[PDB]
Amino acid sequence: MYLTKEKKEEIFAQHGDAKNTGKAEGQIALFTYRISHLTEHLKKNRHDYNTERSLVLLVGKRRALLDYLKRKDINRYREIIKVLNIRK
Amino acid sequence: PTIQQLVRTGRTQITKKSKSVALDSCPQRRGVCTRVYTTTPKKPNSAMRKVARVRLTNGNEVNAYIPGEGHNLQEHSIVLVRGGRVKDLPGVRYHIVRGALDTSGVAGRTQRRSKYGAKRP
Amino acid sequence: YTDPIADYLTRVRNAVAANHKVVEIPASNLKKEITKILFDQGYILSYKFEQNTVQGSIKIALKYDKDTKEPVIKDIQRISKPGLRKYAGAAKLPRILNGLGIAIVSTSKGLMTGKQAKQLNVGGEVICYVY
RNA sequence: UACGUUCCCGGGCCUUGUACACACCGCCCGUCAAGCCAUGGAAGCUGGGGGUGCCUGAAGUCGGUGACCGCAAGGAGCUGCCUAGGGUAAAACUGGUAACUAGGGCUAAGUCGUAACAAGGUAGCCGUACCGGAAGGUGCGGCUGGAACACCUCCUUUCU
RNA sequence: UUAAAGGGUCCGUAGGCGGUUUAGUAAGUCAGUGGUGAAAGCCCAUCGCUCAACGGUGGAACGGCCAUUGAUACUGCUGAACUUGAAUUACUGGGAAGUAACUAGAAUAUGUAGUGUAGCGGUGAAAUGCUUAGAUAUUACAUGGAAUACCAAUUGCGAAGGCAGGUUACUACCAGUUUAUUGACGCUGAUGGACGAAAGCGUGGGGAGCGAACAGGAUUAGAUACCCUGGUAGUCCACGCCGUAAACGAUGGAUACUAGCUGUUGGGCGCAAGUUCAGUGGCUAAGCGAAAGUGAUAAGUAUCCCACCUGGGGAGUACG
RNA sequence: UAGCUAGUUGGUAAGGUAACGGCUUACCAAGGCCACGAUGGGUAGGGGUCCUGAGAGGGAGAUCCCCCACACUGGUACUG
RNA sequence: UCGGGAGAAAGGUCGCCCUGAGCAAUCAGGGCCGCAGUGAAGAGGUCCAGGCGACUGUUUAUCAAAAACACAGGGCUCUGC
Repeated sequence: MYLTKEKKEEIFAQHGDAKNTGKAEGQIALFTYRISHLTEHLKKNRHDYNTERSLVLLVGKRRALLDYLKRKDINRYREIIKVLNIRK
Repeated sequence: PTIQQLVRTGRTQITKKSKSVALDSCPQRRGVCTRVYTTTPKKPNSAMRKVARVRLTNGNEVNAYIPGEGHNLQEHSIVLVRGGRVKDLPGVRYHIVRGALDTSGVAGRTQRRSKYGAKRP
Repeated sequence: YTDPIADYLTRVRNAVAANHKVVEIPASNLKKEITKILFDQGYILSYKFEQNTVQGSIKIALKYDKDTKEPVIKDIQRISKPGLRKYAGAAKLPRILNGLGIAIVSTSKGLMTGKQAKQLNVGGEVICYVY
């Protein structure tokens, strides 16, 4: 998960309002990006439990945000999971 | 502790295991004796206590203690066990009523006559 | 937090134990009502509702005697808790300190005392009690 | 003859540790040997209810037939479903008992050793592995819930 | 905490709890009314048996339930708003924080070559052991394995276990602050998942030193031990298996309050003094505690959630 | 004691019972319950009440009254 | 040894005619016949416990088919072309 300032600005502008670095949608997108870019490192470093636990923590944070969205607005949750390919 | 923990699983109340169990929760039980002998206390007492192996009517083999002095208690006699253990003989947890069907009372007893089954002189 | 009312009582109790003069508790409608009731009953000297905060502050002045201080607030505790809420009609109100202490009871009319609500024959929820 | 108190014995004071207090001539551990008590395992033996799968199925209600009684109804006689009872097969639960066998609690405190309690005379304990008549010994890791001792080799600074 | 009792540690499902303001309903909560809550029984009062027991009458009680009418302070639900909680982003930094791959020196062991002769080693003293087949000792070279003196410590990091020669790559985490951003998105968490010292197990390598078991020597009345000489598994590596510790701070995780003195680690503001956050030690006041002690990093005063305790032995034993 | 139920779950038409109803039959679908304890095992008639306790609670269900089940052990129907 | 044991064990129907539902098949209702309906022939007896050998397999043509030999697996030792 090599995250640069330009990469973060791009992943936030892809969801809109590149200056809005606190939106739940942008946070879920960033978490998904750095989880997909970390599960691959975990395939060549299968004995890296230190980063396996951090990946689990990121999954937990993303699930907390998804539960917040599910409890607040039922439509945005479906939209974000369909566009980001989450929830199985 | 926590009210939620108490709501989930409350306080467990125990059953308070009884004292005299081999008499079927009856005040007295009839029985037949098979071996009348004498035993020793634990410590520091020194005596020769008279006990009898009694087989109650409900099929229970117990050891009863003969109170007082003077008795017949042959190898086969109808006795009436009442209960009450002693802190000297390990195993004897019952007493025999003096003045019952076949057991004898006491002679020359004048103070505690209600016990030991003694008539009024 | 878990109980702003419990925190409001705990700050006062700790300041009384530490022999302070003023407290700067956060503000809310229920805390303001409790402070008004306590000032009307005569357990605190004065109270000020300080603005200029997103929530607001309550500055309360604690009362002690002019000799042998002996703080008048000896025991201020809660009866209803967020883990167990205790309500009661106008027949089961407590007997705090054998009629010498106060018991705040949130009633359908407003926030009253255990003795000021029994006359109105209204019930409600017992919030706290002060000796 | 006595340099001297480092050792042997006895006594005093301060601190320290103790599982001792009739007070170390203390307390206490384990195996083996002899009795009593209750509870497990085990080749087998013997039962008790309830369930399921089949066969047979009394009476009785309800259908079919009814070439025989009757003038019509209807009935006699066969017969079908349901179901108590009986038989059978394999399992499940549970009680009693059994050659032999493992461990536990007491008894008079028998035999062998002294493992722990003082720095208990090899500090103790925990997890684990191996070994030994027995308490136990040793290897690896961890703790102080251990005692006695318990301050230091460099002395002082430039952007390398 | 030391008497029985904090799970080895985190993540997290169901569940439990809910920062401020505001609008609506009135489910919980409160009040009134109607119905019911049989009789008998208990209690109160009053009458008849000469009193009492007993009997008659009345009230209260029957803590409850159904329908309906009100109040809206608190909890629940729906809607809206806010930033203090929480999270993200930007800048300064922080470390023995992980995985993988390279590399250096000291020391031990072995081998070759040179020199050289009678000892070497060990203990409270000895012996077993290696040695005239040239040991111990010394010089030079080579081979191989494990661990990293000084720095170096009540330092630092990690959820815990734990992490120490040097370098690189791939990650993770934390702290402070001028920012910008979302707006309760939070805490705990039974079943469950992951990690988890050492020892142990399976397969394939490696094996310098150490060394369970074992073999000799020694002490002893005996010595299956302490002591001495050797030594297999193991300790190491690459995939796995179990999931146990005095896994200890014998102290669960959050949040908020309540006196100080004195070091130190990483930041900010400072020309210095010094001040303010985030961690890490010592003394002690009040307060707690049976006492020892603890004491702002509480065992102080409160609230939420989880686990555990209920005399000793039998017993973490028997059965499944 | 972690899975249970196969007329079992719902529906469509008949037979029915005093009366609705898988109560029964014919057909279609695979449903229904379960950690807030199904299923299985042990025990037990239930209540007004009695004893005790400051109260909250705890322990029993004789005699009096109300409801349910049974009549040697089981099954079936008639009269009404 | 999770593959088995197992066709475990223990049971029910099978003929002819008619009707209906049916995808040909088959099923559901009735009726008839006989002592008997897979009416003849062909087609596993099963269970319990112990010894030996893991297993399939091979062996004394012409008196021994086995617990003997072999076997996959384990070990020691030799061998640098």
